Amino acid sequence: IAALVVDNGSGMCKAGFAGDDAPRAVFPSIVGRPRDSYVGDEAQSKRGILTLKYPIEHGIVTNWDDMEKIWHHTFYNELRVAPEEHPVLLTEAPLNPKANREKMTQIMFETFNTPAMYVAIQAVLSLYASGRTTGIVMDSGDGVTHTVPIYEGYALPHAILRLDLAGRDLTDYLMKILTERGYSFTTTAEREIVRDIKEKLCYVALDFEQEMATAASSSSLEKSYELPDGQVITIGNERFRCPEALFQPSFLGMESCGIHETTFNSIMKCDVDIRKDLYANTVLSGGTTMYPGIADRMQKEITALAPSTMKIKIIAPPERKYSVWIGGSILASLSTFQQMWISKQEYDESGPSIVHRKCF
Amino acid sequence: GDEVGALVFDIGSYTVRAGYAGEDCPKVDFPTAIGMVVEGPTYYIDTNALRVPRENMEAISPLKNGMVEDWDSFQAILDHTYKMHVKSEASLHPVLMSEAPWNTRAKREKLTELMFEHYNIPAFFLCKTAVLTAFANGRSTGLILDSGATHTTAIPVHDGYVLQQGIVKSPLAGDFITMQCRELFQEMNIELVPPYMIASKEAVREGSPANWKRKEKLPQVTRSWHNYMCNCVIQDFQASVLQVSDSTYDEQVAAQMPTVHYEFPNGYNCDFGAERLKIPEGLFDPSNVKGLSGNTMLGVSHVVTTSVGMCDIDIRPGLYGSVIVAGGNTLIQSFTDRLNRELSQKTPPSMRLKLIANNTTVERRFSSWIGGSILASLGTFQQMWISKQEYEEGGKQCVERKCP
Amino acid sequence: GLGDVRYRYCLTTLTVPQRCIGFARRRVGRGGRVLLDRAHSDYDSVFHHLDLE
Amino acid sequence: QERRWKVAAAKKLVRTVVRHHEEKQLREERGKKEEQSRLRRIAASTAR
Amino acid sequence: PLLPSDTGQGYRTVKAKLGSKKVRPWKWMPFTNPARKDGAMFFHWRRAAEEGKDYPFARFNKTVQVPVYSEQEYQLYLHDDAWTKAETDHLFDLSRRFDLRFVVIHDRYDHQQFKKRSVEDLKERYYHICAKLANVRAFDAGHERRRKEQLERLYNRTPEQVAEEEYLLQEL
Amino acid sequence: DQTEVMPLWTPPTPPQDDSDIYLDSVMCLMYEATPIPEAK
Amino acid sequence: EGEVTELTPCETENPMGGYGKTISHVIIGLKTAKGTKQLKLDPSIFESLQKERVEAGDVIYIEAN
Repeated sequence: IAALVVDNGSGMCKAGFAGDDAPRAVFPSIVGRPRDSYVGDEAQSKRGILTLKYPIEHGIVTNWDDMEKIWHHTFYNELRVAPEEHPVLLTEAPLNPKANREKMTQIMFETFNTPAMYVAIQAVLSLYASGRTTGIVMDSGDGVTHTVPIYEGYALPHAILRLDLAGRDLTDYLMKILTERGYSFTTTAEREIVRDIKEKLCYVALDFEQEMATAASSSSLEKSYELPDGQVITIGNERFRCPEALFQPSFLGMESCGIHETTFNSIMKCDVDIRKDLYANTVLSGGTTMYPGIADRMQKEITALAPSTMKIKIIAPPERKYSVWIGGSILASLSTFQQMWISKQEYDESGPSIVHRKCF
Repeated sequence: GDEVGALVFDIGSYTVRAGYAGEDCPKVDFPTAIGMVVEGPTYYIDTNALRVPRENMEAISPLKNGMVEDWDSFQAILDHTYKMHVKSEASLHPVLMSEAPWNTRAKREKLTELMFEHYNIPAFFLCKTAVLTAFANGRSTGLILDSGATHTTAIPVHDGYVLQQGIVKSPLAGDFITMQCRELFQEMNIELVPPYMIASKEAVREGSPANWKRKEKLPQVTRSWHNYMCNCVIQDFQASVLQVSDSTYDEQVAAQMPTVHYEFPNGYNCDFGAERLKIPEGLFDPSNVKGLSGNTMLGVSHVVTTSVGMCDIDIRPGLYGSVIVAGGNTLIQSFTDRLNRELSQKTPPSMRLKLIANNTTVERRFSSWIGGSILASLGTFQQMWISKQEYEEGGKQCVERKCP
Repeated sequence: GLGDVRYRYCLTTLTVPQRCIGFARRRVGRGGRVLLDRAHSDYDSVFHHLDLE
Repeated sequence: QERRWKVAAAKKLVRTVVRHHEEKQLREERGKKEEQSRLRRIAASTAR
Repeated sequence: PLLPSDTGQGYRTVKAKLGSKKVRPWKWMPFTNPARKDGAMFFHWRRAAEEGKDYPFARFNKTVQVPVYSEQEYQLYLHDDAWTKAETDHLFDLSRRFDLRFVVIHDRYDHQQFKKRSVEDLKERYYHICAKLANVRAFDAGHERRRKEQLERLYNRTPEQVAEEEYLLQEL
Repeated sequence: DQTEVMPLWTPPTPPQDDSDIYLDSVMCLMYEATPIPEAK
Repeated sequence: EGEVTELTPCETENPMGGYGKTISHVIIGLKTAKGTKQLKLDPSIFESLQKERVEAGDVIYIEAN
């Protein structure tokens, strides 16, 4: 017997088994395609005859065959397990059309025929991992953004906010500015190298303007990084020019409310009676979202814009790159949730819609 | 799968709602209004465009007394919905919409034509909002009260059919509450310092002068847009202060409440007293409104009496079996309790009275959308579809033949 | 005496976790699933007397 | 009824998880306390 | 005041019984409803094998039933005296569409264009027309009108007066 | 309050033959007729 | 009556002197078909139940008084 946990990040799949602390296998979620279509890094290794593909576009599915095959290869190589003797837990972004839910339910049941299945939003599982009752979740995921005010382990779809800005667009902008600095970054290797440089030295400025003054005056901000070719890159203001775009969509030519502005909008969309508690129950999301000076700066910005009459107690788990998967393992490791699973015969007797009848 | 991937849409006096069929809640919502920057032109919809400051917005509400105003705006808003939220080709998906008690047949034909031809919808349907809400309560013959943002109307229903005669287009609504807040500000003399023009809201106490900083980067806005975002602020304040005296109002009784410490965008925060209860009592009777001798409006109990009397005798017990609420302005506290008190007083005990128990914001507002999804779910209704083939055949004129 | 045709409820207990369930009635649901709806009446809080005191 | 019921399900799940976190931490603490008590006891064995 | 739902899992104790039992597939198949004369093609999540079965749910085609006249009934059998052929036709059409909800018919009957007539006026007129047709081809307006005016009088009975009326009645 | 299994609520069924029925809201008087409403 | 679900002591070092490895009293989780519960059991009764073959998954006749 085994327990299966499947976390499908915006651009990287990270699966594991209930009770485990970390995913079994992890890798970017890309799909090869011959001009046999291979999976993720498997496809990447064969770039010559396989073309990169992202089934999780916008944080959303594209073609059922693509993730059919990602699961195929997952099971056959990474897990190398027989899930059809174990429950299958899956997660989704909020506001997903019922079409996708029924489609994935049917694909599971027919293609793989696993006994027990169940689905639940990523944000609520991450909150479960965070061990708190009522609050607001910021979904600074990897490909898309959302703001989920969860109450009593229960969320209101209307109150949620959406935005398809995440580490991929941040990396694209950082690549653009680095090229503007006098460098160049075109192919996949360059994209991943830019993401590497970001993950290494990029951080979140406190006072972006005095931060500019210091970067243009204090060269300490300007730092040296060995590129894969060995090239040393001076990186000063650009260490944090991109992250400030999060509060300023104008950085990329986009127009919208900043991240904390978005959060204030969301909390307003809730009921006032518990917005103080929500403030007390901030959240963070995304392994691509732990950059230094981020939690404190966001705390300051909320304290400013959010009325001080309420308590703004931030919550910044430094280990949130897997929050969703960790919460999923925790949930799958609960007694009262075992009953809640959904059997294959239940589908055979009710069809895919049973998921929308029970899977909540 | 006796349900097809249909989409239900609900647009009320205050905001715009919609969502899949058979679901618990409408998927999304956003302000009824749209910000216009005259130069196709620059349309500002949803918060990121509307509330966030820009230059030269002339916000426009394409609605009026539940009527279609700016057909181009409706088309643009539908496209905005589709792209920004749904991201689907409803041409592949049946759709339907509610309707007003009084929507012109001309405009209904216009929208039917537009839907079928442009939006390529596979099927359509229409029905009155109050009918949807009554369905939501699982009711066939009752009285609907809605304090939408625009009006405060009462409309009875029978066997799932509205009484055309029962329409009451009372003015009072969240607009009236905004006017009350404005007269309150006047009598106690606080201006409107909108948040957008405040860089920092510095520390300030009760009575303290408005201390704040402005962000220099603020291209000027229009009086329409700025006034309407101020109106949003005012409605937020009302919600923060919503309440009505449960009995005959008294100034000192209302003052006995501890003045609630409400803060403003500038950071200033004073404490408000009996005014929040002096104001609403007029809603239950406009005559008693001090200063404004409103008489054209019918007090709450007066509305009840009018609606009941204008019906016929036989079903009035049936209508009294149900009483329903709806609308953006229905957020008021002491709403239903004082409503029922005024009933028990003015409403004779001769006929048994019974209300509808629903007060959550979800129910209290989107009962109509809930009823719409409810109807969409039913397996028998499919014979009542409206195939696009039939529309192609008989123009948009099929509506009169198939819709009385 | 109120005369509600469909609101006819009754007491009973359950098989495995036997106990006074309170005024409840079975009812069909979506997907052809029966569901027990337990009511909430004048004696809701006192659903343990037994022996018809 | 479905509306009524899923809210209850969410509530019970929240209670379960909060309780789980609670015993996790209590077990951690009491394990530490027992460890130090055992160390004192072995030192008392030295004293024996 | 909640509702438990059926549970089939309970516990991880059901390893077997599935490998021998295939999950009968379901498909989002098209279909047509007979109740829609145009036969609009819609879709069902049928279990694949259940393909082509007539629409099982459209068997409820029960409707109201109203008679008709062409040239003589309105002048020979159902010979009208107060209505126009148009008024009889409009009444019967509202009946057919509204399935005999006379209050609905009247409230949706043109009183201005056609002769202004109370709901009971239309009721009695239809009674005459239909009974004439039935007997030739082979219902109490007055008493009910009296009873209804009595009802509305009693209803309007001022609440204090109703109070003393009931006080007497109980005092008996 | 011999002891009997409780009833159930179910969806409807196709009409083989008309079971036409309506329920008034008066719920006060006996629901057959009046014997002698007046000097008939 | 019931089925032995669990069994635990109420440890306490309060007793005078000595390594405080002492049990204030025992906690016994018992389950009948009606339900489950546990009761406070004095230290002496653990010796008794040792006497009997008390093991997880069996039932017992515990005279209250």
